Amino acid sequence: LPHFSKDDYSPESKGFVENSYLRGLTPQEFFFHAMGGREGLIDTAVKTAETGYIQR
Amino acid sequence: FIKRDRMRRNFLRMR
Amino acid sequence: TLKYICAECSSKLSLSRTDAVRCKDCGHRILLKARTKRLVQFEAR
Amino acid sequence: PNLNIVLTCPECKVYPPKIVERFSEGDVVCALCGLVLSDKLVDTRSEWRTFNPLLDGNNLSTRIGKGETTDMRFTKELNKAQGKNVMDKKDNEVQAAFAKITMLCDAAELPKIVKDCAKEAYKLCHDEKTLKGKSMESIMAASILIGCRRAEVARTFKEIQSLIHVKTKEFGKTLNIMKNILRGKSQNLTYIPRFCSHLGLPMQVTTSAEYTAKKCKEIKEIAGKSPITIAVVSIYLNILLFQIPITAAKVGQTLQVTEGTIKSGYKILYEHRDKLVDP
Amino acid sequence: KPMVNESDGVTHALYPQEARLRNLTYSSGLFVDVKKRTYELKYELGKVFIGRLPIMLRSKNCYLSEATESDLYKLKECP
Amino acid sequence: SLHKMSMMAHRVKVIPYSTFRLNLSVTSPYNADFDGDEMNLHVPQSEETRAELSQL
Amino acid sequence: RNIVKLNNKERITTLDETVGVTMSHTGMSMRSDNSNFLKV
Amino acid sequence: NTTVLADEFIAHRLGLIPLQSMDIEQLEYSRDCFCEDHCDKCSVVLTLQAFGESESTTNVYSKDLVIVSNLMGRNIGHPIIQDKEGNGVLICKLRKGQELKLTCVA
Amino acid sequence: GQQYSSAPLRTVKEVQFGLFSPEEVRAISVAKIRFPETMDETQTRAKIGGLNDPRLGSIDRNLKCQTCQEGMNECPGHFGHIDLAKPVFHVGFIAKIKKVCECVCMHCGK
Amino acid sequence: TTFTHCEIHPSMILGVAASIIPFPDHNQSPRNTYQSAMGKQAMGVFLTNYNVRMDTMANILYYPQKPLGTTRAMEYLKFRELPAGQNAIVAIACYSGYNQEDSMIMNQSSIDRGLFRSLFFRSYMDQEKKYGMSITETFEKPQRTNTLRMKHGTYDKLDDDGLIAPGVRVSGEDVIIGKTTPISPDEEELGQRTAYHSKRDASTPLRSTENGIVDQVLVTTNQDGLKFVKVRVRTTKIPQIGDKFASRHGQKGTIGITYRREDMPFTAEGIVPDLIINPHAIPSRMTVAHLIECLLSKVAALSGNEGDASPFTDITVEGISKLLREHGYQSRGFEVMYNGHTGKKLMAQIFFGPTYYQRLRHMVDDKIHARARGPMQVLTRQPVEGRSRDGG
Amino acid sequence: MIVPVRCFSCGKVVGDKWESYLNLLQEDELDEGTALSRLGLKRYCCRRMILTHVDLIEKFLRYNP
Amino acid sequence: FNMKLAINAKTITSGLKYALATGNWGSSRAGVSQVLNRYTYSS
Amino acid sequence: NEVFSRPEWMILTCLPVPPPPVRPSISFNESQRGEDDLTFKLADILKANISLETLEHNGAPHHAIEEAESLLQFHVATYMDNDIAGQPQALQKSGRPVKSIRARLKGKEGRI
Ligand SMILES: [Mg+2]
Ligand SMILES: [Zn+2]
Ligand SMILES: [Zn+2]
Ligand SMILES: [Zn+2]
Ligand SMILES: [Zn+2]
Ligand SMILES: [Zn+2]
Repeated sequence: LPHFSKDDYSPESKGFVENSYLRGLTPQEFFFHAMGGREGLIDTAVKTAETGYIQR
Repeated sequence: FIKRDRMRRNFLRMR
Repeated sequence: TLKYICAECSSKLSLSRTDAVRCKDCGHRILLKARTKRLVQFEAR
Repeated sequence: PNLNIVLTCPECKVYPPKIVERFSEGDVVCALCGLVLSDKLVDTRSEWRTFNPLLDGNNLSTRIGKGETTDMRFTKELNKAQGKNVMDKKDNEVQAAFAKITMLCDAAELPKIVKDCAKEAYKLCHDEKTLKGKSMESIMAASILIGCRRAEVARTFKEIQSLIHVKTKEFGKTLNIMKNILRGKSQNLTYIPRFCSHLGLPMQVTTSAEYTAKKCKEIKEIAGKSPITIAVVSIYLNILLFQIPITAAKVGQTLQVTEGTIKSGYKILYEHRDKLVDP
Repeated sequence: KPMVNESDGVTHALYPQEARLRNLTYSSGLFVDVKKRTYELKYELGKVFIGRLPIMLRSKNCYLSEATESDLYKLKECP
Repeated sequence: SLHKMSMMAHRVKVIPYSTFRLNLSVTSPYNADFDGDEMNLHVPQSEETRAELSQL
Repeated sequence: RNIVKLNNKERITTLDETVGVTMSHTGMSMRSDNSNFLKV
Repeated sequence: NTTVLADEFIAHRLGLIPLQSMDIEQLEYSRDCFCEDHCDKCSVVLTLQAFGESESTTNVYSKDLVIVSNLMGRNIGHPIIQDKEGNGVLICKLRKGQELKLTCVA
Repeated sequence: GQQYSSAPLRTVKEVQFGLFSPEEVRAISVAKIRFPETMDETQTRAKIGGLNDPRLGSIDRNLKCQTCQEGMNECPGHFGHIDLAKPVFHVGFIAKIKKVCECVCMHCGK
Repeated sequence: TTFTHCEIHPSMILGVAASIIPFPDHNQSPRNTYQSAMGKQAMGVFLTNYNVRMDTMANILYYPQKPLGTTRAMEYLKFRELPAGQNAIVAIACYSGYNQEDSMIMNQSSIDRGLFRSLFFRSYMDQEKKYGMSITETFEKPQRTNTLRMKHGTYDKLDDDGLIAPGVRVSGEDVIIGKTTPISPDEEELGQRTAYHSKRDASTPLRSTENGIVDQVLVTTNQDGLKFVKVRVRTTKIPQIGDKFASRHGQKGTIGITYRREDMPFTAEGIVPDLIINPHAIPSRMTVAHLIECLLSKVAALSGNEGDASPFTDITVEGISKLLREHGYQSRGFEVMYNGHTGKKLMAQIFFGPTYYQRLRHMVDDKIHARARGPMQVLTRQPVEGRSRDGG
Repeated sequence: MIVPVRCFSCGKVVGDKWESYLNLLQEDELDEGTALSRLGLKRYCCRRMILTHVDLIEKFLRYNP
Repeated sequence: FNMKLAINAKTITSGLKYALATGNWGSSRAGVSQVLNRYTYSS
Repeated sequence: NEVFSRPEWMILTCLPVPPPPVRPSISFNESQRGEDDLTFKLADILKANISLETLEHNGAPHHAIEEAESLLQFHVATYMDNDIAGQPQALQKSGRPVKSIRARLKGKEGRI
């Protein structure tokens, strides 16, 4: 993200969400969590679309 | 922890 | 004839058949049909 | 040879079929003994969902155009084959005539109803013996004027004449014999709002020229001398009654009317000014 | 500005409400200054309507862009 | 309906309102949840197919 | 040099007339000829 | 009804309005009385007529209801007024040029 | 709900798939269909000898379908034909015929 | 150190639909997506000029209410002025088993007082046309003596012009607009066409399953001068068991059963829940924001100030627990409930508090349909497709 | 809209408290909780009605009939 | 020559009205124009 | 097999005409009558056949005979299978491709 430095290999900047759902999440973590959610939805959709063809 | 919606009286009493 | 009402000026026209669709006194072609003059029963439930 | 299916109730047999049709159940039933007359009812709305006899008739045709995966050589060979078979029917004149008439009507900004009435009139005339020519321009202009007279529309002869140069006289003869054709196959008030639209006048002057036009039609004297001059002198009086200034030169050059004619009618009109007041 | 030419031939101003009620197309007329010349070879010797253009609402060409609150209530358009 | 359990016979109990009422021990072979899910109900028109449908 | 960065073009002019005049000049207006062009 | 509100909506609001119900013991039910429709033994007839007068909006209160039916010595049909200003329940608002006439059967 | 028939009722067993011979097509058909028009010139009934004449099947319930009689809910249909003056090829066989042209002589036919 | 720019506010990274979500940070992303999808179909008030428009299929709620846990972005989205839902007192418990699998129990007395009741406006537009000027469709009242192909519906509600005046209560299979088409004697001659002689019916009736009160009827000439007529009928749709409801956290579900006040659990103070949901919704879906919105909505309902429900702020759960503790209730949202049938105290305290809910377009009255011997298609002679065409 | 009659839970009459409520807000300039404490509402079931009401009839009356 | 038969207006009127009327923008492009969803304000 | 298939039978000479029970036409409002696509294809086969017979009866331009022969071959080919690769696609006057029998037997939710 354009909010960190370059060549940063720290775990926080690379996607680690150290906060919990009880105290909320930071923007740079909510964005990655949104990426994981959309990826989950797309993966489930593809798995179903292929599951139907396999079933037939 | 609540939305401050009385800013009209504060701005009218401050300006 | 049947009672009609003008769109904008809301005047009572009551024009008959073969009179096209146009208000008198103004050129608004939107003519209302007006509500029925009989009672309508309703239930509060 | 017969082929007419008539539904009757063999149990009732007391009257011709006075039956009821149940569409939700798909049956037809006698409304007396309650006995069904037919099951499995067909629909007309459902077959229509996927989809002109009045003009094209029963003729069928299909286009040939290029395909998704095809060569341009085959598209030309198929179109040239239809170009050699186009002489088998003399219906090329109807599509071209309707195309040019479509261009003229689309150029005159007339509604589609006048277009369909004019196309229907040209289809009624088409290629008869009493026409005997007119070089395709006069039957088109006269057909447009006929479709205008049928749809309660008003278009002056100088307007279509301004569109098509039909030399007036031959236009009048072709329009007369065409009217005889229409009679063998068995109103100036509308002009006022049009010229009031050409001058941009309020509604009170329009309806005032309407009452003035009707009253002047009832008073007689001069009778008309063509209704156009009665219209322009009526609007001229109704506009000289108010204060909106146009004078006689501007209205004479806009509506294409002679100044001496609107003053000649304004004289006797001013003489009959008495009984023309609406309020 | 937006306008409507009826069937009889009268053309008047159009409002989006009457446009929705009469199933019309909210468009405006377009004219072009068409110039013609005749050369005879460099020897040298009109506001024509070209078509209508649909106008988006709340735009500099629509009537509603300059309207106020009470004016929108007069034209029966929600603010 | 990807299971042979997804289509099963049932005993009709006439109840008012407009929703199909059923026990929750049958929603697992149907893979259903009570959130706007519609189902289909077919009726046999013969005694032979009704008995064969009840014994199988 | 800062002032040269202020070049603009003229916007489209909206005819404000009563429409019926222009719309009368559009279609049939009983006025032909008035200009010699392709008249042979 | 020229109001901007719906008709059955106003009927619902009128249905939610409370009324006095003291001597309701000796008022028979609608099904128990042998007359057709209603009579002075089963129900109480009320009515409402509102019309906007000046430019300021007029407010229709529950006190605007009047009793046009005989009570035979009962004390029901009176709109319960529990406001400190002496105004009934705000049923609806009306402007100049809108009428509202209805008859309710309590 | 259809009308009773006296023919013996049996099930459908063996199904044979084959090509339609032109002689059998002419023996099954009942009409020639020469007019490309749909309905009659009077804009009603049928063209009689055209694309949809009473010699074929019919719909609209009211019509009787001349050559079966009965009704549309009973009419299986009837077949016409088109006798061409120039033989044409079938799409689904264009390849196969070609293969035959590569399997047999083009003169002595051996 | 080399920060060249700074973000105005992080909450602006969300779109319009996600801006309505209260505390989306404390909620998982797919629930924010599901709520962002359900926010495009909830009932509400889109504009104020709906009284002078003829829109097709409209739904205007009776008592639209603004939420308690509001987001600042709503101030820019005109949500407080045009809300699309109502705040309902909600308890989270496993009552009589009618709450399982996203099922909800709604108070009947609250429904009778006008809770989540909405209006539906259906517009039927008809138009007469002329083919070749010779055949002209005319709006008129068809007579049962000379009109062929007449529908079995009643024609007593039509006037002399062939229309229904507004205010007349209409039901299904009722003709709203009467239109007849001229026919030729030698064109069909089917059945009794040689006896009726006159015209053929072609009216546009109301839907088979619909009913209501005609709201407004207007007649106008269109572009080419054809006299068309638009009709608008209104119908109040009382919330039924089969109706679906959603919230602002991806929680969606229909009503399980409706009970009355004496049949609903109640607290020691006397507040009856208007809606109870199944606990098993929460852990699986991992929507913690649904509880935080209920708690902060309770604190907002007690203190009288709408709580700020922005995504990225400094508001924590402990502060809301303290603010609720200052009002006398339990800081964790629990409250001692009593049974409705026996009046006995429940062993486990119930999470009880108001929550903003929305009503979706999906309703049972537009879904239930049964077919037993109906119309067949013309091609395959099989049952048709569609509920309006009585399909199987 | 236009002041919901009764309440959606307890059932107490609140329609006669709107005019006073606004009157207490525009005249005494008190807070919302103080005004709701002066009207007599002691349960939040009622409080959500007046507190979360969106009066849209005012925006409906500005249209000419 | 005539100015009413040379410059036509139904090409521009039919082109703009047809392109803004149908989903196609002339199949190249489809689904460009959609009916406005008036379910609520946020929709 | 002699009793079922012949290479001479593979070449089309006479064409069967299916009844309207296969291609049901519609007469809506008595003035808006719609005919199926196969009906239009049969009309094309008739126009191309009669045209070819007329061109082969009087005279022989040798080129118009091949153009009419390829035209009839195109109408029969598109009648059997309109979606043929390497060949132009026949389009109806409404703006949609011609619905053939193969299209009724090929795509999903069809006859099978
Ligand atoms: Mg589901
Ligand atoms: Zn008027
Ligand atoms: Zn009978
Ligand atoms: Zn009684
Ligand atoms: Zn047959
Ligand atoms: Zn309460």
